[PDB]
Amino acid sequence: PLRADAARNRARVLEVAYDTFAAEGLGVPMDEIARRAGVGAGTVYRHFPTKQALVVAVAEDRVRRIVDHARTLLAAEGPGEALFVFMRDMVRSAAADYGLVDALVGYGLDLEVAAPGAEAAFLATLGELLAAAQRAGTVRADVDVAVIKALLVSERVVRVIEDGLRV
Repeated sequence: PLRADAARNRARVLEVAYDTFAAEGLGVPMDEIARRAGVGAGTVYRHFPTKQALVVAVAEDRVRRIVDHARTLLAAEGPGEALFVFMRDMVRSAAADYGLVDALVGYGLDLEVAAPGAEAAFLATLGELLAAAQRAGTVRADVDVAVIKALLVSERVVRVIEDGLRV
């Protein structure tokens, strides 16, 4: 119950910090991060004793969120279409995840150092969506996840890719 308050509180903070990292960066004080999350500063600090620790906790969370998104998509859209939705969603979310990398950069940190397993998780994720879609017969059999990985006016460029990906 107080467990669940904490769980709500830190998820609130992470999502606000994600948005703050995306748009403004590391210039925004923890206090204002605290304020936008509807929570006090010492609480942020109790989970996140420093700013880089917030940055790394946002990085892990976002990686986990991308992995959960893919599975929700497989459920919601089906094996046939989930890869296409996922790739479009990664595209849409590029500006945000830009601001997160930059933040991870300001601290001399990488994704695979802050969120260990990240590389592998993303790969295995793309891997399952591609296998599912090849199985469903919507995507060409002669493509591997390394090619999907590489593929990841803009909307026109994305449609050629999708159309060249279909069977």
